Amino acid sequence: ISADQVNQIIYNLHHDPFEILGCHLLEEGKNTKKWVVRAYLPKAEAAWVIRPTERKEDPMNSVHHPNFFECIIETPELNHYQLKVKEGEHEKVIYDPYAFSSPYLTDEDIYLFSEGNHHRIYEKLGAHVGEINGVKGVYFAVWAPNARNVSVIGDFNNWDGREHQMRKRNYTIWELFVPEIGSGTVYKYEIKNSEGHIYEKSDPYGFYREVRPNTASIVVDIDNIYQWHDEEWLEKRRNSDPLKQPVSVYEVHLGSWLHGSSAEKMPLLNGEADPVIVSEWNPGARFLSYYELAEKLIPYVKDMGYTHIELLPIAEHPFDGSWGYQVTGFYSPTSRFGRPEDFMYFVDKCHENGIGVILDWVPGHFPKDSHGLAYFDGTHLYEHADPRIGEHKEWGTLVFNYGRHEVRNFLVANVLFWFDKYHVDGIRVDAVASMLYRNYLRKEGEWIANEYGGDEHIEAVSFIREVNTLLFEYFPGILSIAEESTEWEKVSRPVYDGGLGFNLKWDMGWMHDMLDYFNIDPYFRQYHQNNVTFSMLYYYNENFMLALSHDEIVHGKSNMLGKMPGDEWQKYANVRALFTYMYTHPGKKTMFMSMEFGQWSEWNVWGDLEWHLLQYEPHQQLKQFFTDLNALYQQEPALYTHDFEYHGFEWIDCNDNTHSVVSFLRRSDDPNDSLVVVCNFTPQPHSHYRIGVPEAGYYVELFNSDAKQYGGSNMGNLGGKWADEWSFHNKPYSLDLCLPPLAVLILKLDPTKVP
Ligand SMILES: OC[C@H]1O[C@H](O[C@H]2[C@H](O)[C@@H](O)[C@@H](O[C@H]3[C@H](O)[C@@H](O)[C@@H](O[C@H]4[C@H](O)[C@@H](O)[C@@H](O[C@H]5[C@H](O)[C@@H](O)[C@@H](O[C@H]6[C@H](O)[C@@H](O)[C@@H](O)O[C@@H]6CO)O[C@@H]5CO)O[C@@H]4CO)O[C@@H]3CO)O[C@@H]2CO)[C@H](O)[C@@H](O)[C@@H]1O
Ligand SMILES: OC[C@H]1O[C@H](O[C@H]2[C@H](O)[C@@H](O)[C@@H](O[C@H]3[C@H](O)[C@@H](O)[C@@H](O[C@H]4[C@H](O)[C@@H](O)[C@@H](O)O[C@@H]4CO)O[C@@H]3CO)O[C@@H]2CO)[C@H](O)[C@@H](O)[C@@H]1O
Ligand SMILES: OC[C@H]1O[C@H](O[C@H]2[C@H](O)[C@@H](O)[C@@H](O[C@H]3[C@H](O)[C@@H](O)[C@@H](O[C@H]4[C@H](O)[C@@H](O)[C@@H](O)O[C@@H]4CO)O[C@@H]3CO)O[C@@H]2CO)[C@H](O)[C@@H](O)[C@@H]1O
Ligand SMILES: OC[C@H]1O[C@H](O[C@H]2[C@H](O)[C@@H](O)[C@@H](O[C@H]3[C@H](O)[C@@H](O)[C@@H](O)O[C@@H]3CO)O[C@@H]2CO)[C@H](O)[C@@H](O)[C@@H]1O
Ligand SMILES: [Mg+2]
Repeated sequence: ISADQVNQIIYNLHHDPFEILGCHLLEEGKNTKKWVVRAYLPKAEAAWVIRPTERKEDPMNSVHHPNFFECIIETPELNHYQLKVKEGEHEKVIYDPYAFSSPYLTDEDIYLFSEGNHHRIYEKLGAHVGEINGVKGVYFAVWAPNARNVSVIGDFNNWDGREHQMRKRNYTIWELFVPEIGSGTVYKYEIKNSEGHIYEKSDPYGFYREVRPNTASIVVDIDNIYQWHDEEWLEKRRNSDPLKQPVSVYEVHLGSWLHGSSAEKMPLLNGEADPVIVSEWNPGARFLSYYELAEKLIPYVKDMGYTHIELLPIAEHPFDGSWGYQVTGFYSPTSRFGRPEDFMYFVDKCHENGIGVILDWVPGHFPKDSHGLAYFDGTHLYEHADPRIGEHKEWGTLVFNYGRHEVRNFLVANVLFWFDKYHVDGIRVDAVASMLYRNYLRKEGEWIANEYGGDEHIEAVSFIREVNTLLFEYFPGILSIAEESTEWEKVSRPVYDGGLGFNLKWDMGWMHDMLDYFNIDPYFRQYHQNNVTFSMLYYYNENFMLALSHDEIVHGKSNMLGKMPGDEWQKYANVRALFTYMYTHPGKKTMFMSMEFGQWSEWNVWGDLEWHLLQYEPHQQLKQFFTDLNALYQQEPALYTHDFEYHGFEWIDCNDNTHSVVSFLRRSDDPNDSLVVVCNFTPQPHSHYRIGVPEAGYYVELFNSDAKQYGGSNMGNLGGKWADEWSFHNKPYSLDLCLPPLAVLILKLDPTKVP
């Protein structure tokens, strides 16, 4: 390019910057092609073009002007790229603002969609505000190969779609532009199918929806509703290894943490809206908005000292009772709690407080609700047609045909959508086994094997590995967490080593062992010492997340205090002990709302949490305890930097099962960071209990769960103890401790202390 062309851009004299900016073909070779990407980034001193699916990065050179950049690349096709932009000392990664000339689908868009590789198909399918033939309007587009006709119905045409019949393209996608309408437009797709029957359907790629039980889609100008502020956060994420950082997740179901009065409107960000009543049986109650939650949930979480919030699903879902796990609008956050901008606001604010957001994501199945994807075009479009692989009969739900390109594309792009438009920091996937196995919840004669006669679901595995490959490529530094409950190997290991590509897996065995353990009378724990110690045999085969989730305090399993035997005092001590042992055991951490203040009732998705308990000491003491434990978690690198390496953990002694006692070390880079952890899992205190340590010195009591201010009896070691030249559990020096009742001690060597 010439300097005249650049100056036209710089001084706002150029007629159409799309001629010059963005990606442009220069020439075609035998094997490959020469492209140039061009960018005008004011205030940027440097820029690169990332080709994350190819694992490459090229620098852009300033050209004719310091903020005008060109960068030439040879590669056959250049569909997938981002720009990294440096502005002083900060860097952001973003998609090219000049990627798409026009709002309609190009040959290239469609071609890619049909291979199932259009990672930004959500820019073209759905409904989008744009200009065509010189008029502002909305472009609508939908995948429906076998429909006989489709039309767009909505507010703008009194739900009569005769003047709004869509044009079928390439035998696959229906489109229509509608002028003069824009964002706020309420709409659906009238579809007539193969056999003449005419249903009405929500937009699969819709970005907003009416409040349930209504299902019409709404048009959103998704790129012009919210200003973000989290460039710093995103940069820190992109450049860090979340595996070597503290991760304590507060697990939350938004619709049931706290409610408000239906007697008043729901405040949004600079706006307000009608209240969403929580049930016809609790009509005085309303949901809080994403806006109100950002004001209340975030400071609560920040104070408690959790590093993350993990949401039960928030994709639009029609029945509160599914908890979210049965989704019908994959590409819209639920309208229960307000508008997309309001959720954007929530995430921005989590980030402003250095808290990340993880989203429960539901790619495994969808419900038969007819407004949704089921039998979309009058065929088995999204779901497989064989019910032996396309239904989950016990659940009454449909399974996506992962081998069908446009279906795979729907989900792969959807995951990418949430990181893109909503800036989220990770995902969790429920019940991965449901995807992996071709015989999941099926009995003999009722399922067909793969082509090699295995039970493995080849298409599902491919899909999961694509998801995790792309996600880490486009957004490094994120968390992809899996619950998979069947010994399937390498779940949280890399795709190149034949993993599924998650970087964390819920340790379900641990959970079961821990809760089964704590549930047993203390006297009898001596027969079950192996619940404590078993986990560490298999531990290092995966990067484990230690979760005590929502699923464990429903369906008459009781809340955590409920599971514990003994009187009220012992009940609380068992919680402190379990959770202190959890925060010291190797792994990342997850716990669910209400666990942190001792809720007695099981979690009930139809009400909010029993917040009135916080007005009584025991609950407040327990909440303080969790506040201090989180604070310690974050301040003690031996507790997070080597979670997944041998160096990080070694048992001191776990053989005194008659007293249910176990002891261990945790380690970091620095040897002065090493911790001694001593657990006593019965109400019997111990007066002169010797533990072996590896070095002489004063060991400080860093933490002691029996402290008075946590509800404990206040037995302990008065702040620390001098080690002895006295060999024990195979170590040179040793400690003669007071072990408090149902308690855990965390001690650290202070090598700069006065003998
Ligand atoms: O996260 C929770 C919380 O945990 C820790 O603090 C708690 C601590 O673990 C717990 O034991 C207690 O400690 C308090 C204590 O309540 C106070 O009384 C005060 O203790 C002083 C004590 O009054 C003095 O007697 C003096 O102790 C002397 C002993 O009297 C001597 O006999 C000798 O002790 C030896 C003992 O007799 C023998 O059996 C031998 O085998 O071993 C002993 C070695 O000590 O020497 C001591 C040393 O002076 O001095 C005490 C210190 O002033 O203060 C204690 C510490 O605050 O309650 C704590 C709070 O609930 C953790 O340290 C906190 O950071 C953390 O917040
Ligand atoms: O007049 C045009 C033709 O119309 C009819 O064929 C249709 C099908 O009925 C449609 O449902 C559609 O099917 C696509 C499908 O959408 C797409 O995913 C892809 O399917 C792949 C699949 O991903 C892959 O895993 C493997 O199974 O192979 C499949 C086949 O390639 O492609 C399908 C077929 O193109 O497309 C056409 C066109 O609308 C009619 O039956 C034809 O006889 C007729 O010529
Ligand atoms: O200093 C006096 C005593 O010190 C030590 O007692 C310990 C116990 O060994 C621990 O088990 C624990 O006691 C708990 C007890 O386990 C729990 O069930 C509960 O019992 C209370 C009860 O709630 C209360 O209403 C009434 O029954 O009194 C009981 C108290 O004895 O609560 C206890 C804690 O308050 O902690 C104590 C104190 O550290 C020591 O072992 C005893 O020899 C000694 O007498
Ligand atoms: O004040 C008018 C009216 O508006 C609200 O209902 C709207 C719903 O959001 C929506 O479902 C849509 O209704 C259409 C259906 O979606 C469609 O499938 C088909 O059956 O036609 C319907 C319109 O005739 O739009 C309605 C109407 O605006 C509100 O909930 C109503 O109670 C209120 O009376
Ligand atoms: Mg309530």
